[PDB]
Amino acid sequence: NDLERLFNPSAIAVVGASKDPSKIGSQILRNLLSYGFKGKVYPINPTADELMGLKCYPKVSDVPDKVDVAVISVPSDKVLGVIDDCGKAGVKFAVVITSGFKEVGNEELEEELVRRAHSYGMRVLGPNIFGYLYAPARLNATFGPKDVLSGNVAFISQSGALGIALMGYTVVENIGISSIVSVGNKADLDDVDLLDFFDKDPNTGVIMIYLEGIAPGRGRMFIDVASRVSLRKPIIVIKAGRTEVGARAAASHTGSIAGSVAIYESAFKQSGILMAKSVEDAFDWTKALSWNPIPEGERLIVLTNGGGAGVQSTDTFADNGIYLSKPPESLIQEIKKFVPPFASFANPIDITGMAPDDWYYMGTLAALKNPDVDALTVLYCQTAVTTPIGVAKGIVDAIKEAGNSKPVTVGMVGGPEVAEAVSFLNKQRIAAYPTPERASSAMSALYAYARARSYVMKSLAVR
Amino acid sequence: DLERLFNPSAIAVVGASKDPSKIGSQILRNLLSYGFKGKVYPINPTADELMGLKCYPKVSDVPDKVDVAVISVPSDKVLGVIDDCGKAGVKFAVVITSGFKEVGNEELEEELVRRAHSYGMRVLGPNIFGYLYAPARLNATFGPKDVLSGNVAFISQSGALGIALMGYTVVENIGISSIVSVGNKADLDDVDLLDFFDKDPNTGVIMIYLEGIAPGRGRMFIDVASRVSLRKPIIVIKAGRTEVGARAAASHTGSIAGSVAIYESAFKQSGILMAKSVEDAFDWTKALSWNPIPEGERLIVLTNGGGAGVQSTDTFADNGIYLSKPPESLIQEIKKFVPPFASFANPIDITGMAPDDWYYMGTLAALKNPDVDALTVLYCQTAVTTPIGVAKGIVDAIKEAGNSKPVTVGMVGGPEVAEAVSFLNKQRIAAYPTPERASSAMSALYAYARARSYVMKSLAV
Amino acid sequence: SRDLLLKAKENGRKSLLEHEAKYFISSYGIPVTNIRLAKSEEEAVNFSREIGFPVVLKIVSPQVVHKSDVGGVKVNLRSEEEVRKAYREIIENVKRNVPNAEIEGILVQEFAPPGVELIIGLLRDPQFGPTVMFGLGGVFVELFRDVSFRVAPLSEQDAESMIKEVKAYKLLTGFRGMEPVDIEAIKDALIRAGRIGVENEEIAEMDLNPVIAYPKGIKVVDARIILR
Amino acid sequence: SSRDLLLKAKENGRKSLLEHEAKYFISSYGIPVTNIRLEEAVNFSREIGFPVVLKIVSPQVVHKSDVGGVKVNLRSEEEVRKAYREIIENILVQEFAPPGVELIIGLLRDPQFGPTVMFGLGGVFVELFRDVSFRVAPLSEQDAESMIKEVKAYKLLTGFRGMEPVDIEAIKDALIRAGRIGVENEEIAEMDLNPVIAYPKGIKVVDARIILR
Ligand SMILES: CC(C)(COP(=O)(O)OP(=O)(O)OC[C@H]1O[C@@H](n2cnc3c(N)ncnc32)[C@H](O)[C@@H]1OP(=O)(O)O)[C@@H](O)C(=O)NCCC(=O)NCCS
Ligand SMILES: CC(C)(COP(=O)(O)OP(=O)(O)OC[C@H]1O[C@@H](n2cnc3c(N)ncnc32)[C@H](O)[C@@H]1OP(=O)(O)O)[C@@H](O)C(=O)NCCC(=O)NCCS
Ligand SMILES: Nc1ncnc2c1ncn2[C@@H]1O[C@H](COP(=O)(O)OP(=O)(O)CP(=O)(O)O)[C@@H](O)[C@H]1O
Ligand SMILES: Nc1ncnc2c1ncn2[C@@H]1O[C@H](COP(=O)(O)OP(=O)(O)CP(=O)(O)O)[C@@H](O)[C@H]1O
Ligand SMILES: [Mg+2]
Ligand SMILES: [Mg+2]
Ligand SMILES: [Mg+2]
Ligand SMILES: [Mg+2]
Ligand SMILES: [Mg+2]
Repeated sequence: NDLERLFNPSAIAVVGASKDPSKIGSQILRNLLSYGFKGKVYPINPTADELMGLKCYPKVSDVPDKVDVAVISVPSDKVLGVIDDCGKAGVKFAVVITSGFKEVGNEELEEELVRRAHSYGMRVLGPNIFGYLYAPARLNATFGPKDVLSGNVAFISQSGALGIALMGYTVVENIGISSIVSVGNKADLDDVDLLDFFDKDPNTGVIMIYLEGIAPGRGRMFIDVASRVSLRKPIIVIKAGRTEVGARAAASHTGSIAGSVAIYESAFKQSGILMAKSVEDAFDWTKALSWNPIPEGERLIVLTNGGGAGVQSTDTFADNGIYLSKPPESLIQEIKKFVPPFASFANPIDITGMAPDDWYYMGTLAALKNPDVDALTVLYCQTAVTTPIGVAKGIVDAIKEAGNSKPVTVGMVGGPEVAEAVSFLNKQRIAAYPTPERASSAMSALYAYARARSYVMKSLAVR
Repeated sequence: DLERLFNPSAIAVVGASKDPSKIGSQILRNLLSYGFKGKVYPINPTADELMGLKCYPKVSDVPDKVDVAVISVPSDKVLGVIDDCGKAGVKFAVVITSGFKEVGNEELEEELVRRAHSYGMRVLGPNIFGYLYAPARLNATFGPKDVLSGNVAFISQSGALGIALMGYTVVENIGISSIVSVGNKADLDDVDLLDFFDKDPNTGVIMIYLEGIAPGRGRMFIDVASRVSLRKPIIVIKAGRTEVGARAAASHTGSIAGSVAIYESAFKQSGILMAKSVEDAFDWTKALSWNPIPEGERLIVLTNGGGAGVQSTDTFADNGIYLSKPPESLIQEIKKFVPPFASFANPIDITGMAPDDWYYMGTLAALKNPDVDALTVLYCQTAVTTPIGVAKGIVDAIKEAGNSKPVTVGMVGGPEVAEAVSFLNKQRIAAYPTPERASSAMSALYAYARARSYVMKSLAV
Repeated sequence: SRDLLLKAKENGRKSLLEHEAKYFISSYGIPVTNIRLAKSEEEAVNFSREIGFPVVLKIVSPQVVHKSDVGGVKVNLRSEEEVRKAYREIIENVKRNVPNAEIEGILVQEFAPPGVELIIGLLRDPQFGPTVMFGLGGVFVELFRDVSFRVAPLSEQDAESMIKEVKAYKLLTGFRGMEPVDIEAIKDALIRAGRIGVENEEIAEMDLNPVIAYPKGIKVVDARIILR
Repeated sequence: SSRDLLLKAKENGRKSLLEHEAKYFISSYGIPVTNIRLEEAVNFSREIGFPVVLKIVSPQVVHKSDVGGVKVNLRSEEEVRKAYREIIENILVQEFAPPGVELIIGLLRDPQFGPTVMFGLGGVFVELFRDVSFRVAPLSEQDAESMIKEVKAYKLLTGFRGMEPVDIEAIKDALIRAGRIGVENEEIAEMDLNPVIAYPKGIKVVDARIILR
């Protein structure tokens, strides 16, 4: 159904808040206020009459207001009591922070929790989650970091410890977040439901999911939804547990060689999903997918001042099934107006090590404006002839003057000054990386997504 | 013997100028800046003084036996300088100059080597950015002024990428013993340099960016690299991994065999670790530089988060490493402070509420347990903890231990974690911002252990 | 008959006999080597002529997992007399090698000339449900494990792409000057296999192994259907 | 000296060795080969033992099987005599190799490393699976042992489907000796031992191909 009021509630109740700040409920309440929630926040605590300068009630039903969401941070023994109260209060969503359910064995209690919640016509997020965040609503209902950079990335984590850590890690890697959602035990609401919402959310342009696994009988629906979504918005999945047990020894060859890992990979392929083997890859690709349109064709140009970096790039592209073709003659001529005759035009276009900053501007600009160029990867190796920041501003200026939107990724290699330059570029929403391989991998992600989308389109082709 | 090359008493810089922007002048400034103790003799036709040093017009006019001459003059003038250095008795000519075989001029390069050999002197390059040797406070390049001191020797066939990476070592906290640019490889090549670094006690690790080797040199390369590998790990970044179109030969062997597949096999026989990326090369180098090799497969992973532990396990499996059950002694030793719902399947999950102290105790317990050969420590930033607190705990635990077991660290989180990782790396503890990279680093240690085993067997009498 | 799965389940059966599996597969439009179940030497001869020579004979016992090992299989029988020889030889072979073994009957089936051996599988996953598998079949299936998977029902794209992705795909486009095999027949078989999965909830695993692919059309040589 | 086969071939402008010459030359290095001899056919057939195989030896031997110039599994004098005359319209006798694990052992000249040995499952589907391994000669026992364990099909050699495991040591010895041939003989450009049947005890080179330069 609809989750609009979960991410954009008028009123939220933090059950479990305390005078004691060290308590998780209190951490959530502090984040809620610090992050700047515009709606009403109702601390709920038996004895406390006031918390964080807010009128604290002992029960949700005692609240003189239509509560949309209840964040629950009480012991597992007391969760059911609170679920009943939220029910009669007409709450729509219960965000159960609490642990000690299916993950620890008590699945009996978990199914009971869901049944009661459903009885009152209200959904359950979790349990065993660190909460969720929604930037467009200035909503931080987690006990993670106070803040994140604003952007169009939605991140859904099945893992809590890693989920919360990664929440902070997005800041370091300059990834702009629209939403953070912990799904934990996936008792009721899951990735399918959240995918539906993010499909419609105009604030979200990329979705990243840390997935340990899905519930039985839910896979077909996962594919049906994810494929639809994939046509408009890229979905990156970090599949946790992708190492087969091996040798099933079943009553058939199919039973014996077929493994859940290989089936998940196929399901992801059919859904137009990109599968990442590592957090670094996931973040590298997310960044490029968030800041670039998909390439319209295969006319990818690599531009480097170093042959060595150019070869690393070519090897990496080839590993991803991307092979560079001869660049268009129009571009070659356009570049030969300032490049020496002993430069290369085999693609990567080697403009030689002695190239000053100015050539990076002209080369990038020529490439981007050229109607026979679909994409551009720019590689730079720090030399004394140049300044990293000079090269960086050249690239940025060229992108502005091009006045178009063609996917660009940048790779820079060097010391502290290059590190500063890469950060500079990333802070301007230009996908830059400290090595040629990572830049080329990011570009490969853009093409991988293009190919994924094409897969889905073909399978949906009206015969 | 290249002892005189890396530890020269006197070095000349031909091509230095009043003009600072010139390459020779950059080299001269780096030589002084880095703190070379030997004699430095700027060579220039007109200049009488450069950088406050008595400048001569020719090497032969220098009142001192010069060991090395760094040459930064145009190609057409190189041969003349070579003859001068010959008459001066110079042992090594480091030719910065370009415009030789790499642009088709095979004739000039061939002649260059011939004359140099006529005087009994070796040639480095041409088409190089120079070389550095930290033990001698020698920076004969026009790259960055400085590098961190350490036991890594980096040899680059590529100039642009070589210089760039030289700067990159600082950012990734890699301690360098030596940087050597080999460029066109006209005379001295990777084989010769490997032979020197084999003996050099200042070098414990060797990293090579390799585009290719000269025909009829591969067997020699394997012979030398295997023997080096017996004691010192060699990492190679092979430029050009993409197989070219299959040849239509007169046999199945000729039709199937490709140069790439043979290069991989040659590296295998040499006990060399092949890196597919610069990033991998630097991560592995760091871990190999700061850790002993594991003596057995008893590898423990210790995490406050199951998610990170799964990412670790997946990465370890991709590298043919599988975690066993941890020793019972360690389990009980740890159970003294962890909650009962913790996991001990390995990765030993000490749960998310683990505070800083538990990382010191868990790490120490593991490292002292005689049935543990290696430890990877994973940490996910939670409000319960401080990354720096955890970092200090790990550092202290290692100090108290015998430092005899390899350790890698993976930390995930915000700016504080970034600072914590830098803190650990600046103490020569291999730390990384993701569990996958920490586990890849550990896998590099095991890969080399297996590589050394391979070589030991193949060379076994 | 389509209801054969039902009858098997009601009889507490966890799997279908080769001939039953083949009837059931054939009723979905997947080509199969014509097969009959003989319960006498005479029925065997009759079925041998009704099928056409050369023929193949297989014992049908629950206590005989690996037939070849006990000499429970006779290949390339060209004449009535040769068939009678084989019929008796198999019976006596089984009694000596495994006396306790009960005999259900003898399977007479058309002989399949050599060709590209493929495997087509069907597995019920807890998450995604009916899933199709494709790849090199034969005896060396598990050795290379050169396979691909797709969740059913399969689009033409799914079936077409899961064929091009396996390394051995080269065999199907003419290898060693060999004539290319019928890929369309394979695609159709894959799609139909998917349908079997979707429509028959009682099927846990299915093995079409080997499936010989020829320049024109294909043939299921042996099938295995595991119930649940 | 076995070198005389190479020299004689070179002076006759021959860029390759005839099957029987290749087999003699390989055998002189200690690699097992199906024994060969050059009415004459039948006599050697009895000297070799049945069953035997006959292949025409013509200047142009492009694809024999296609031309029907080879007769397989000859068990009797009369049956042998059929082929000796019969193939002609379409005197080298060869031992028959019973079925077994088909392997390939190659030797190629790389520009960088020089003599290189190849190994892997042979037969007709060699290049298709391309399941092979390479090692630069000379090969240590470690090199030979490892390049065998590396190929995917290695499982065939350790008993598969109840099949009997093959002689791995024989294969290793053959590989090491192959490497030695490469190092010691500069006039050899390429060499192809295909197929090489591996049995539970020992191995046998069924067909050999030596390309000169
Ligand atoms: C939920 C959890 C955090 C609560 O632990 P806790 O804070 O120590 O719980 P408490 O015993 O203090 O009770 C919660 C507070 O709410 C109050 N409370 C209890 N039941 C209540 C109810 N029905 N209505 C309102 N308030 C209630 C308690 O009085 C207490 O406040 P106090 O200071 O006034 O006494 C804990 O059980 C848990 O699950 N921890 C793991 C967290 C985790 O890892 N989550 C997943 C992230 S990945
Ligand atoms: C070698 C090279 C760097 C020299 O460049 P350059 O400094 O502009 O060349 P110059 O002609 O100005 O000569 C440099 C100085 O040496 C002096 N010089 C010339 N011949 C000399 C000789 N025989 N002895 C001593 N000094 C000599 C020149 O007078 C000049 O000094 P000045 O400024 O006082 O007049 C250049 O030829 C080149 O190849 N550049 C690129 C090389 C490269 O990329 N290397 C690989 C990096 S990976
Ligand atoms: N219709 C047919 N045409 C030709 N050969 C056939 C055949 N049916 C069976 N065979 C041959 O007889 C052998 C024995 O058949 P059988 O079905 O008992 O075992 P198998 O080798 O197929 C493995 P499994 O028993 O698991 O199916 C097959 O391997 C094949 O070589
Ligand atoms: N001695 C022998 N024992 C058993 N089978 C043999 C044999 N000699 C040949 N064969 C079989 O007969 C087939 C045809 O023989 P032949 O050697 O002429 O062709 P081929 O397939 O090897 C082409 P090429 O000789 O160019 O490699 C072989 O592929 C092999 O299967
Ligand atoms: Mg260059
Ligand atoms: Mg002196
Ligand atoms: Mg945990
Ligand atoms: Mg069968
Ligand atoms: Mg042959």
